[PDB]
Amino acid sequence: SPEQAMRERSELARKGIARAKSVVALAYAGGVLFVAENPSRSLQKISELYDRVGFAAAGKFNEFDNLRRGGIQFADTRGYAYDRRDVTGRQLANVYAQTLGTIFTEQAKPYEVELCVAEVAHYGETKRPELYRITYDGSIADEPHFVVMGGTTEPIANALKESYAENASLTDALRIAVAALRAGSLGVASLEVAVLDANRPRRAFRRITGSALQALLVDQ
Amino acid sequence: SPEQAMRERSELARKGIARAKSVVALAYAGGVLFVAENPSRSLQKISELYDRVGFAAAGKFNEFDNLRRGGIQFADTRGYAYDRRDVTGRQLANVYAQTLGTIFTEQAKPYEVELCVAEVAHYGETKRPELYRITYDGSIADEPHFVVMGGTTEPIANALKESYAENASLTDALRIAVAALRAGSLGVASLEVAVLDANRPRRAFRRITGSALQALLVDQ
Amino acid sequence: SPEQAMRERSELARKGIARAKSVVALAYAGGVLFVAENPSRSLQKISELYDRVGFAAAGKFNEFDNLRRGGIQFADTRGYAYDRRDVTGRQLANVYAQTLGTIFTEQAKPYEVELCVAEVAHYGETKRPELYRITYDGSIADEPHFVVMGGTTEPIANALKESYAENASLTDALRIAVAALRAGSLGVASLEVAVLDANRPRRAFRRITGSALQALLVDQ
Amino acid sequence: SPEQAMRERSELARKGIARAKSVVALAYAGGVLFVAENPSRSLQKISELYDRVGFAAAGKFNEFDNLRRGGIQFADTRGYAYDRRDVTGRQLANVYAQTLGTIFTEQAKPYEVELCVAEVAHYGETKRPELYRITYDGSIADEPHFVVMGGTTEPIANALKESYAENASLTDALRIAVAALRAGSLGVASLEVAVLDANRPRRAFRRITGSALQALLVDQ
Amino acid sequence: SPEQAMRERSELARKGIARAKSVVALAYAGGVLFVAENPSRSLQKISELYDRVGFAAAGKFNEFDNLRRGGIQFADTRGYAYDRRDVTGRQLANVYAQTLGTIFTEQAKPYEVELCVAEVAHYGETKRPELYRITYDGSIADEPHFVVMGGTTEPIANALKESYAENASLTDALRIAVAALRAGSLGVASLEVAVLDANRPRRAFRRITGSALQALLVDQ
Amino acid sequence: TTIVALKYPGGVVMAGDRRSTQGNMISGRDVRKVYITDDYTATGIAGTAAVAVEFARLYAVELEHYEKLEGVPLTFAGKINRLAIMVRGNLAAAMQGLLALPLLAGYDIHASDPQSAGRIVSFDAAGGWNIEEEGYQAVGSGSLFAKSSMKKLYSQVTDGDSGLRVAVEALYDAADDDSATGGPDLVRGIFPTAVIIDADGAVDVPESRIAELARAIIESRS
Amino acid sequence: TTIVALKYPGGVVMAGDRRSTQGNMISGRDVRKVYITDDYTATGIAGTAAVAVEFARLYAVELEHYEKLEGVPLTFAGKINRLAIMVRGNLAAAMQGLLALPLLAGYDIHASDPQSAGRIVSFDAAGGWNIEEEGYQAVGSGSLFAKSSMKKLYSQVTDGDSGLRVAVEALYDAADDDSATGGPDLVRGIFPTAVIIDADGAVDVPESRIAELARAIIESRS
Amino acid sequence: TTIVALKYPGGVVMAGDRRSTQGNMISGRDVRKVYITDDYTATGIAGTAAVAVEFARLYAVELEHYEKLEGVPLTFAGKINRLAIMVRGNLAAAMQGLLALPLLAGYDIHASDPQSAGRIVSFDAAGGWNIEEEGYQAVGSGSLFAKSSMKKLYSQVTDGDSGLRVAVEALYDAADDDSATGGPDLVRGIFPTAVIIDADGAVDVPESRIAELARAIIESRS
Ligand SMILES: *[B]([O])([O])[C]([C][C]([C])[C])[N]C(=O)[C]([C]C1=C2[C]=[C][C]=[C]C2=[C][C]=[C]1)[N]C(=O)N1[C][C]O[C][C]1
Ligand SMILES: *[B]([O])([O])[C]([C][C]([C])[C])[N]C(=O)[C]([C]C1=C2[C]=[C][C]=[C]C2=[C][C]=[C]1)[N]C(=O)N1[C][C]O[C][C]1
Ligand SMILES: *[B]([O])([O])[C]([C][C]([C])[C])[N]C(=O)[C]([C]C1=C2[C]=[C][C]=[C]C2=[C][C]=[C]1)[N]C(=O)N1[C][C]O[C][C]1
Repeated sequence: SPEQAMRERSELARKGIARAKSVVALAYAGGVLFVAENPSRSLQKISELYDRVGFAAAGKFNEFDNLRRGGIQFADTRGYAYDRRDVTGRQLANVYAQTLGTIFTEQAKPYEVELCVAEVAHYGETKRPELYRITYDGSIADEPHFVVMGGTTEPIANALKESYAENASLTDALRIAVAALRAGSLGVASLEVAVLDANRPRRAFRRITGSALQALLVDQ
Repeated sequence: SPEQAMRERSELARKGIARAKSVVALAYAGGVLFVAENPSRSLQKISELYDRVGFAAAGKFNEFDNLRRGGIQFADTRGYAYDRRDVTGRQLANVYAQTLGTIFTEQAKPYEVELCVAEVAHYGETKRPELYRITYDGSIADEPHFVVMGGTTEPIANALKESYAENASLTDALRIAVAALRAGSLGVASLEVAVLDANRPRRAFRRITGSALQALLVDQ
Repeated sequence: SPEQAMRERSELARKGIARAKSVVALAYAGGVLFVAENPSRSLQKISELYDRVGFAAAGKFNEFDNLRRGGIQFADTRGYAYDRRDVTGRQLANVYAQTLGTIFTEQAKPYEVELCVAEVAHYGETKRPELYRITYDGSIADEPHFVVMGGTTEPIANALKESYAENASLTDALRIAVAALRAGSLGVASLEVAVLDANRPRRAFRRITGSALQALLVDQ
Repeated sequence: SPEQAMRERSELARKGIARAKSVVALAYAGGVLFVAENPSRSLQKISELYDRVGFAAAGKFNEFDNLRRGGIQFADTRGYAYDRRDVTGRQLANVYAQTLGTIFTEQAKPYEVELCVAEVAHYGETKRPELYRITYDGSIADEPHFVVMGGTTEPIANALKESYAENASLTDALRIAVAALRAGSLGVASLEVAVLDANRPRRAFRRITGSALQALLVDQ
Repeated sequence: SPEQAMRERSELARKGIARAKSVVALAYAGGVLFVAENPSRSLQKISELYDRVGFAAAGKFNEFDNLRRGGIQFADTRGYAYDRRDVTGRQLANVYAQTLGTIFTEQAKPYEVELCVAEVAHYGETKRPELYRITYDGSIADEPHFVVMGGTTEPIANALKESYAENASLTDALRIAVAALRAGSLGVASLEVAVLDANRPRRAFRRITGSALQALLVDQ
Repeated sequence: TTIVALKYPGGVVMAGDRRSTQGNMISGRDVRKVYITDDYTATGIAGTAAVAVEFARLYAVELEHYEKLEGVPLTFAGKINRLAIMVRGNLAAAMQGLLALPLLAGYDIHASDPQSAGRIVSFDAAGGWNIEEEGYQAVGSGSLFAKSSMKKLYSQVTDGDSGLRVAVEALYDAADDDSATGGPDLVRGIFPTAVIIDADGAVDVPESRIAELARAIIESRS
Repeated sequence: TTIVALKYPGGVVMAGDRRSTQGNMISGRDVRKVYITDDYTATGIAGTAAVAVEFARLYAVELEHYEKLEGVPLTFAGKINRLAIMVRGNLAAAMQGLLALPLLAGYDIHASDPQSAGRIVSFDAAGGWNIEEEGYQAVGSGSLFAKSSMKKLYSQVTDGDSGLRVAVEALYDAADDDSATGGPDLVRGIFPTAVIIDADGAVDVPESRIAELARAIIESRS
Repeated sequence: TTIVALKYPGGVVMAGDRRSTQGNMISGRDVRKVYITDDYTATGIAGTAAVAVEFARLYAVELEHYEKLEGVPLTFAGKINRLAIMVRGNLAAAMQGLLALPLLAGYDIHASDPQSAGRIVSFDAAGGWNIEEEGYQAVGSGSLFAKSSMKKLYSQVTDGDSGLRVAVEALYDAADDDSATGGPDLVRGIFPTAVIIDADGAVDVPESRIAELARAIIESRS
């Protein structure tokens, strides 16, 4: 039952995404903010890809960590083949949609993942930060403001549909985020935070560590 | 059940095409017009292939964008092997019919896409613009006036069976188009538009941006 | 059920042939006449193969156009390996029977096509023009007068069983043909016509264009 | 039934794990302690991987001993390619999760194993010892204090949730361990014990033999 | 039914083991004794592997003889790569467990065999002779005293649970063996006997022929 | 060898000798060095005979093959490129001894001005090519002498028959200096071959008009 | 051969002669050695004809191929890198005889100062490259003479038309010393070709302006 | 060429000239021969330009690539090993002409004594490497003269700014003897480039401080 077969695959994957933890990305004044609940100290859900492009995913770790590596692999080669400036993260979104697409068909069991690729304008330049969401079945869409993934999104995404301050501050957007995350449930300085700082010269990535994070974190 | 099996594949694909957005191409004075509803800023459904030939597709993005790339790959190579002038888009329609044909048989799940390849006479020359439609199963047909694909076609195609001005203007055919599109449903300057401008010297492709588009767009 | 399996294959194929348009080839004074209803201007169902041998088929385009190319590939190679005069079209009928034979077994879905290979004696020489019909399952037969294929053949083939003038004229045989074609159903100078002109020095193929065609065409 | 299929695989594996013997690792003052019941003299369930990283697994021996070898293989080459200092056991945890992940999909029958990779700070350095648990399906988690696997874990893991002395002694943690192990059931100097001695200069591995063991072992 | 599937494999194999003849190995003063009922003059169930390690198996001949050869192959290569002294038969037991493990999953029908690998200390050296049993499913265990395999084991193994003289004589242990074997049932000088003579300088293997055997054999 | 090509108002003419030499030893007196590749293309070939014949034979197949496949002849640009590739694909062989250089002449039925649709493309051992646009070109051991004579006699080119005589005369001039070219054999009745291309197509020039033209040259120079 | 490139306030100009020689034997008088690779890139090529033409033709395809695929043209840095790779990919061939060295000229529509968006990148037989930033560069048998003349004449560069004359003059100076370069043929009416690139794109300089400029130089030196 | 590296109490400085020569013919006057590989690593490269550029380019990508994948920078030992591997991976090419030798300078943020965290690692055509521990090292056609000058002037090294002057002076001393090294161009305003690394990271020394330091040496020697 080719048709019915595809529905079981969808189901299996979609469930796995639900039982997984939650991850959120959103656009703010300084660029893009990555916030995800992660009790682990080393198994990270958010990573750098290239100069101004960033990765974040929810789901079965070993699976998205794999895709993460692939992305880093693709980007670095691409950059070397052409120039650094020719990597787009729109590109990476396609590659991911392509890969996940094949997986959902060729692989025995589909990947239990949902991805987010985010780009934010080069140093001097000023451009609207970009966010891409790639689903398990290879579908790809670009939200203009914020992206939610993992667990129950409705309450988390709904909270943002209002709390989203168009041009928020780093400490304001973090506040808005962690709050909106708690809506689908705690939220202590025991999670994972990183940003795409558009103001950085070359590598627009920065992890926000423990102590420095506190100075921005939201009271619950 | 080999025969019954092929019926399920067809079904699966045909449903996917339905739930997807709508795209329309039509012949007009200046060449060929491409109009498709697309909220996304980056994920394009309409593309250039070669000098005088153009691509547009409705359905699962990652799938048609793949075919799009393949087309560009085929045309560019073919051109280099022989001459630029030996690429026909009648060729590309074949290639696509061949590929989608294989896929509908060999691949586990058939592609949920529907394609349109359009050619318009070289610069000085005058020739009747040509339109090709390739379906998911590898079937290929050439409409002489307009092609509709994605979602519910009847109301959109029906509206054209009357509103089609044989030798319309760029602004007139666009009006006719966006109107005919609304019939199967809005339609703001937040969609995707490009043309095969037969009047161009070499590369007969041109995207119509935001501001320039409004000066042509239809009142609803 | 290997036996019952083969019956479904046959079924699937034979239906596809039925729903496709109709094509007819017949022997006349000047050589062989190819006539098929084809609305398209570019997607041709009748083609040259080698010097004195010709191709025509009905069914799913992408499939027969494939075999068409293969034929041309085979013939040209064989010719260069030995001599131009060593290619027979009886050979090509074999090769097609072989290919379609394998396909009907090996490929998941069998080809929905029916083929006609036609040869007509070399320039000076005088020999009875030859017609070969290859079916989807790899079966091969040679009619001595005329070949019908695609759609409902009985009414079209029946009309010929009488209308066939053994040694007709080009304008007479075309008249007989288009008439016999209408029997299974219009028939305007919007179809596809070509001949194997045995009178030609080397390449015994010729397409009959639009204007020139009218001067021969049958009143309905 | 792709979804239902994966549940059978899980089940088969899960049961095998249960019928297997019990293995425990925990963090203590000196580094990490490895304790597992093993009547065999040669067939070991606990092994060294690289300088400061260690291996322990419960389940079907031939299966985990295979993964063990692979680990040693990976670590040794990685070290040689870069530097000894660049192997992390967080790395090995990934590799194992990747491997077991593929196996649970690709291999006919999934591995009946459960793994533990443990790292403990380099000589001079002081860092919180790390523990990783990799399940049969390729899932990966990092407990901060102790890891239980094989047989019925609840009563063994429960006993630890209380008896775990944060900064225990070698002889104290051993006491705590063998006691907690008996909770899920005896426990004589006829089993397998080894440690990651953070105080060692380079190779932070040490097996605890027979007579030396007694001097630390718990009265039942 | 992956779970239920593995149960059928186990069944098929375990039955084949049962209807096969019986083989016994046990530790005695001089090293290790191999005794198996074998009417055949040439088709042997007991063989040398390396210097101080030995092979014995019950079940489908062509299958174990294959593994036998593989062992000899592995041992000889390993020895030449490193040193003779680096071959352990503990090693061979692993390899055998690995192979039979794969076979029980990958091969259509699992091997109907059960193996015994035995090692006995190098010449001057004195060490407790070692016995390894590898089952059809790739499971591996090491009995300290004696190993039974093929046919009904309980009566044969039970007879040993008592008759086993810890440090028996060659003629005493043979007596004990042949008697214990008849308990699961005759037993004349028409069977197969060999020993791992720890007293030998290099190759610790020796077959016990016909006449020489009598001078040791047990009265029934 | 000398193969020569001329551009006149109507179209193009190509003519080449029939000598085949081996050392300084005549081993051929009737070689056909000029070929009608397709309806609007003639190709002449110099150098190693086994390769020259094979180039021509193979090239014609390729062009006809594209046509039968895609349904339309290649662009003239296309035709040029394919011959170039073929020549490059021989660089290896060329290097060892098997060198063979083609001259292409054709009528482009798609040129803007149908009175300038005549084309002469010369080719390079490495697969390079130059569309001549100077009215004349030659290839072969005697091409140097032909080109230079044909430099002077070019004004005389008025039409088909006019051009053809200059062609034949250049080939006469080549054999006059290049012992490997070979002029008209009256004693044996062997004469250079030629091909003409205009809007109507490519046609073999009958030896009659050539033999005639040749005797004219012989007598006037005599 | 000499190809030359100049940087002026608006953008860049590249111009090269049309001689093609073989030994010391003129074998070409109208070669187009300077190509418009894309809208903002002109590429000139020296050395082995067959390779030069192929470099250009292939390069252009590569650039436009990236564009059609990714939807955006390459960075100028990207464009440079690709050409360089291609050059290295020929080192084998170059070693044997098939040597060919490109000169790149372009206008970077993303440079900070749109009055310094002109770029000249020279290339290395091994795939190396140096962005010139000294306003002028040359490649070819006569590039040495051009560069040195163009050294003196560079102050005179004020604008497009201004730079263009210096270009043509250097090529005139090259031909005056390098017998393999070839100056303006008045008797035949053949002149160096050129391309100009500014914020508006790359455009073929009409021969009129060149032919004129040439006669200027000839008279004044005469 | 001459690239030079110095160890001072805070960290390390590396500086190299900008000449590029081809034969005895200056073909470059502003080459950037010293690169910041990552935050704590500077890498200088001598010999064949195409390879040197590519080493640097490639190496930096490798380091950054490990980081992004494993989440942590390589050990300094790791970083050395990788560069070494790369160099060996070029032995074949080096044998034929394409020779390129790197000099590594870094700050190991994990050194016991953060006043000795400065590293200088020299490299061997075969992939060998020796951690210098002698405070100074050089690579290139003039490295012999540099090392020798820098032998005498090493006592003077007190701090960053202090070491940097000795570096610049040795490069001055190199160009004084090695015609292929190239000293400071006052007429053109081109000076050796440099990089400094201390606990804070690696930073490009502004040409101001170099140009200044240069004229100091020029005047004092003058
Ligand atoms: B002519 O030089 O192009 C001519 C060519 C044509 C016959 C295709 N033929 C030649 O004169 C060849 C001779 C030749 C040959 C001669 C005899 C037996 C076999 C044979 C096979 C190949 C070629 N000679 C010749 O002059 N060229 C000079 C430069 O190129 C290679 C040989
Ligand atoms: B010039 O060197 O840029 C110029 C090149 C151009 C045609 C792209 N042309 C040349 O002068 C070549 C000649 C040449 C040639 C001539 C005739 C037939 C075939 C042919 C094939 C390749 C090259 N000669 C030349 O001087 N260079 C000097 C150094 O580089 C290689 C040859
Ligand atoms: B230098 O020796 O470090 C220097 C290096 C730098 C360019 C990275 N470069 C050179 O001096 C080279 C010149 C050179 C070159 C010159 C012109 C065009 C292309 C080109 C390509 C590579 C190198 N010359 C040199 O002296 N070396 C000394 C020994 O190593 C090879 C050549």
